[PDB]
Amino acid sequence: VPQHPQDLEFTRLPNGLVIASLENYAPASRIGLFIKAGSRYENFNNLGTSHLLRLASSLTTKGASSFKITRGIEAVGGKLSVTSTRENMAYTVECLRDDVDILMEFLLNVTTAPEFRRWEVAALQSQLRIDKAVAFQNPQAHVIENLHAAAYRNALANSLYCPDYRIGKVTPDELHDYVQNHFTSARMALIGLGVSHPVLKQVAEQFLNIRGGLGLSGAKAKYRGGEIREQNGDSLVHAALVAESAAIGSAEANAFSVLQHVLGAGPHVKRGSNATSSLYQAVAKGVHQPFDVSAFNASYSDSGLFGFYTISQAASAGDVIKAAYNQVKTIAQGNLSNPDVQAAKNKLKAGYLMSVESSEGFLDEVGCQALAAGSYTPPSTVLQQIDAVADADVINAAKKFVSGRKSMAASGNLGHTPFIDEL
Amino acid sequence: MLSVAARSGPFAPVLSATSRGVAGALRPLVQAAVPATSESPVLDLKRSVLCRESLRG
Amino acid sequence: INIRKTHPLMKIVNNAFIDLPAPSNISSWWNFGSLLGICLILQILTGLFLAMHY
Amino acid sequence: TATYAQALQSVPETQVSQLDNGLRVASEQSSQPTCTVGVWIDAGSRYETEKNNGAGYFVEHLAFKGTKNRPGNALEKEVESMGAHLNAYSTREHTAYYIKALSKDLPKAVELLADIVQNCSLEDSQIEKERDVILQELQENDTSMRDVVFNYLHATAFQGTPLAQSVEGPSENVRKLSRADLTEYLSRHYKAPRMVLAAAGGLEHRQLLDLAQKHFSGLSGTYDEDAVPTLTPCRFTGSEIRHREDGLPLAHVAIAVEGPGWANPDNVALQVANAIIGHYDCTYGGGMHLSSPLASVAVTNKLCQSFQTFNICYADTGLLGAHFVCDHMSIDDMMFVLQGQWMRLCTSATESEVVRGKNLLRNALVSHLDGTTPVCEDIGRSLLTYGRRIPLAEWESRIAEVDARVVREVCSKYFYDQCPAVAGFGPIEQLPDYNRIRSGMFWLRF
Amino acid sequence: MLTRFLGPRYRQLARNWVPTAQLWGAVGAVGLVWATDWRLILDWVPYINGK
Amino acid sequence: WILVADLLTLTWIGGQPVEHPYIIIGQLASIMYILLIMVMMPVASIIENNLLKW
Amino acid sequence: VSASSKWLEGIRKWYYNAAGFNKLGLMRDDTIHENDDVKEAIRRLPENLYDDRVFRIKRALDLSMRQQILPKEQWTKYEEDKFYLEPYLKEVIRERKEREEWAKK
Amino acid sequence: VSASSKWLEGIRKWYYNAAGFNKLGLMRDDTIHENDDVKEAIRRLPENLYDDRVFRIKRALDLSMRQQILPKEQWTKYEEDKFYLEPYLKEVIRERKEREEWAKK
Amino acid sequence: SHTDIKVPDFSDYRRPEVLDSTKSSKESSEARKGFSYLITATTTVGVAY
Ligand code: HEM
Repeated sequence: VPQHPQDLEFTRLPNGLVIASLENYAPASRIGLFIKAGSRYENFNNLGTSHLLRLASSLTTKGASSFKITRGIEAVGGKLSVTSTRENMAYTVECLRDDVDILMEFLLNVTTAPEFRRWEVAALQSQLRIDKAVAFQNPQAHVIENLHAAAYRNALANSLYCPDYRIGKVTPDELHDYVQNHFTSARMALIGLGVSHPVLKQVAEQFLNIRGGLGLSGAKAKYRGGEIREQNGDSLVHAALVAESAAIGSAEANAFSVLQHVLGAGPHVKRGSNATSSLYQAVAKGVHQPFDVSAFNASYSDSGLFGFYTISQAASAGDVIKAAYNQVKTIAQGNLSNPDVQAAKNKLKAGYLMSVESSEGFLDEVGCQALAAGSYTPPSTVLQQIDAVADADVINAAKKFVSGRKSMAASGNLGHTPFIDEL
Repeated sequence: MLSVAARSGPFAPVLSATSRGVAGALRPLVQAAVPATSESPVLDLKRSVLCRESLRG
Repeated sequence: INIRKTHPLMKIVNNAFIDLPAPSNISSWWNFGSLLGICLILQILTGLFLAMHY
Repeated sequence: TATYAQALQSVPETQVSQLDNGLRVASEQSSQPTCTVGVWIDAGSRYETEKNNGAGYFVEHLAFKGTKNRPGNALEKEVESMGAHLNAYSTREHTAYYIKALSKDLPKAVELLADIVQNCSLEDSQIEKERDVILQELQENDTSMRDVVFNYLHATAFQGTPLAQSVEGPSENVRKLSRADLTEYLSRHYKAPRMVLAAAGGLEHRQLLDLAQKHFSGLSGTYDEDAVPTLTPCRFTGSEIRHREDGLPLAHVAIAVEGPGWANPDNVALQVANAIIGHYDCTYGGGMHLSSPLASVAVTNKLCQSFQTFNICYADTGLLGAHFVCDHMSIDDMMFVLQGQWMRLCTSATESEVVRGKNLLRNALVSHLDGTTPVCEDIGRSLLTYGRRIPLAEWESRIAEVDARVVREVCSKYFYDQCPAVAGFGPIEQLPDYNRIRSGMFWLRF
Repeated sequence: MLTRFLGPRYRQLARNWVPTAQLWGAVGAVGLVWATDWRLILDWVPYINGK
Repeated sequence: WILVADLLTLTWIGGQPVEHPYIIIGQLASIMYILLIMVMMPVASIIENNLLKW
Repeated sequence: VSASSKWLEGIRKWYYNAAGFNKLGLMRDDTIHENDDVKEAIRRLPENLYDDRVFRIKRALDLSMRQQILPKEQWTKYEEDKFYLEPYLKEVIRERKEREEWAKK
Repeated sequence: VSASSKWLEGIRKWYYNAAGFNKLGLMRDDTIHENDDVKEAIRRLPENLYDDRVFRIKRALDLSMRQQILPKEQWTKYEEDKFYLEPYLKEVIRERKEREEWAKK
Repeated sequence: SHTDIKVPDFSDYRRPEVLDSTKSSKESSEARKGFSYLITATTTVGVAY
């Protein structure tokens, strides 16, 4: 038995830096840094410089040689990647606890020590084009990701890639500026897992001072709702039709998560009729062929939308998508069971469970705690807050979704598809 | 008390040099695997995927 | 890289004998050729040595 | 702290047990509030015999197909309404089936597991229809062509020879699918004594035995009769073929040299060796600084579009080696790389890398041990093959014992002067002859 | 610039090549023998004694 | 040009049959060849380098 | 290029009035014999610079063929010469000292 | 490839039982010595055809090396041979007759 | 749709040692390449003379 198992220490640096040492007695090493540098903080002054930087960790560093850095990184042979999110960019090192300091040093370097070398940068450029290649690549990178690119619409769609028209144009001015403009203690979140809150505090102190963030959530990112319309010639059509949800942290946010579960998503047990949803069960009763619809969460603190990602062959798109809306209408009827509600709470709440879970999808989930939670409203309290599940707002919500301007998204030719004005 | 993550099958890229890239982000879209003629490819001007390193005690 | 690929004089060489792609169907019609040169070489060779005394 | 080994001890201890069939039940009881409830469905990819072709893939398509104790949508009701998890991951001799659940739910799916264990039905409706969904869904469902790549490495570069035998079996068989394959050869195959009672999560092993008796009991009791031969060693194919494609736009190339399988004691360092090998990722950056010297020149020369050390498994043998991607060029120097690197390997050892890939297997070592399902299945094949579990300090022991003398030598022992797998995909002309490429299998570097 | 290949690394490299080095060396030497059959060494050769 | 001096120097040196002065003469000329090239020329090179300062 | 360096770098100034370089108005850095390090060194050179050294070089060839030289006035200003590469170059000296370094490692 | 043409094209049938081609199962058209006209002629060839002539050709090489031949049964069916190119080819004969024609013009 | 291929029988060409699916060339190879290597060296040592 550990001396009573260490409770992860949540804190904020007195400086206004997010100071998080989650004491983990676990054997391995998990090192997060959550950055407001995620796409939200991004700006139209630049393009893909986060796609870039996302590549550019390897770049020539101030006081650290990307080859020498590569020698230490390459040396321990551990896990260091900053993570690309709309909210954050996260410097991650999972490794043997020993090199942590070096890692930390590397970390300290990685974060704080860009040289942004012209020569180096220029070189780096092409690897991006490679990157965008990966980005758009395959029905995951294409029909999911490029049809994320063909799905994701707003400044969240400000890409994990860059713009084509922007191609090759990055500036080192835009580097030192960009971080100087973007990178900041405003973006500063440090999260230890496995280490000494004291030691993390040690390097943290002697190292990490910064500041300097900026303004706003979007145009209301211009709410076109409506189509991002894409002629594809996709063979089997890839169309995805966008309902909406609610903002991050919104009171109803959780409720939106319900509605998600209500229509549900991919099953925990494979190979099934998708028997579980009016979007699915009534895609089951409704639909006879390949189809998918699901709700996103594009969660600003400010706003949000949960669409339906959709999949089907062209012929039924009017048929299906209309039926989609139809089922949506049908759904918005407010007809629901109680076992719908509870067994939902089982399904989705379990969502929070595996969603919270284990050593990697700990570091990615309990590391979406060790980064992305911020406290435990425990599976006690957050699943109390989850137990705070309440159905009616899903009815009035059914209206609410029915009530807005939402988006449609097009991959294909609409010759069989609806255009949503003709809806 | 600060939250980023988990809704399964959307995209918020994760990439590195040591590693490779990916985005599994919040929201779905992964459900398509069902039909007959389940086919699937390789061999022409492409990328693929899937690596990792995992071992033991 | 591969010096076989790399070395310029070799670059000829591989291009000449070694790396040389050649019809697989190839037939015994061949042999004589190298023979002759071998012959020729020996020819010279001997003649030479022959010359040496003669 | 208590160092990686005394952390390895400090990493808590899993436990295992043997239920009375001789039935096998092992426990990792954890803080996992959910859990991976392995009912480890032990019917794998290679476990099957010649005319038995496809019956396990069909069985896979049959695995969730619905049953009596729980009907199909009912299986979806207890199960799906429960919002639970099921997979079938099929391997040479064994496989698994996950259940993700509230540890609270622990009994329920166990119950489900049992009928899974038993009540899976061949329904002349399903057997017509779900098996029109098998005849169809399967029938055309085949064609995955990375399984014509990676399983060209398996369905080709792994031969189909009785031991090399492929997985899916014939489309002629697809027509020829039988209840005799299911009515009979499900039973005529499926044999519980080998099935795995697999415990991952927060859990009570005492309760494990309990519910075992409660439901899981009464399984292997009916078992045996005839037909249980062993593996008669022989040679896998030993060849190459280009599916000859102008249509293959760019090589998806590859190669491999022994990958793990179940058995041999050597693969330990071979693991480490494969580490020294390593996988050169296209998406990977940093080639200028790349560790695998191969990888390096590959960057400098821009010498290929991918290579990934890929370990192909059979008890005591296999092939572990690079995937690859390339244009009209690379392959030649690639082997000059690869085999030469191997040659380089077979000679050139420096402890540095040895320690490096040691740390590789350490980190990675977590990454298997780390993770709930990875640990889960890890238990599954762990006893399946092993019957033991290399303890954290056992695997860290032979691991700890790692010896670079055995690198030079043992390298020579397994590696030297052989003919392991190489498979590109596409216009392979840079594939030299066995009289060249596999002349390249030999070293004039000395 | 011997320091270039002078390091415990390349040192170890030598430690590797050494036995082989003996081998190829022997190859050369014996070659000189049989090729030459030079009387100087030839004498010691028993039953390779040619008279 | 100095080395050259050593050279055609060596000529006229040979330009005499074996002679008292010559003995020493060429005797030094060799040193030159060894110096004026192997030493004095290389030594020179190093020197010029030092001067270079750039 | 001044008296110590008009004697010494006045092998490059007074005695490259004699050995030509600076009185030919050459670029000090440009005098480095081309090597690999030199090569990629230049590959990393600055652009406006690149043009500059270009015009310098070509011109040098020009009078060279002409076997003439610029006005002794036009002959280059002594001292007063940016060391063009030397920050960049010398940086690379550290580079190949670095590749050379971990190389040593 | 039948008796007149098993004597005559039975230099290609009975006497390419003797001269080998058709008893080797060759492709009549394929026998044309490669020429430029032949060249681009094939360049225009039909696809499924192209495969066919390919397998034919390779196989021919195969037994050739093997210095064997297929079963005399497997030896090609007489007559009963599409003239593969000859529409395409002969078309080209008109082509080079056309380039050749206005050429004459 | 793509997986259906198969391969032929080497027996007619097969040397004896490989006849069985029963046993490992773990024994055989060194003997086979041995015999050949022998022959080769015969050609090297003789040719040397
Ligand atoms: C440059 C290399 C060759 C040299 C140095 C060479 C020199 C000689 C000499 C000196 C003789 C007279 C001595 C004797 O008859 O044994 C001779 C004879 C001859 N060699 Fe060559 N020759 C050379 C290449 C050839 C070639 C290319 C041929 C044509 C195959 C050739 C065919 C002859 C013939 C026909 C004779 C006279 C017949 C005889 O051997 O009695 N030799 N050669």
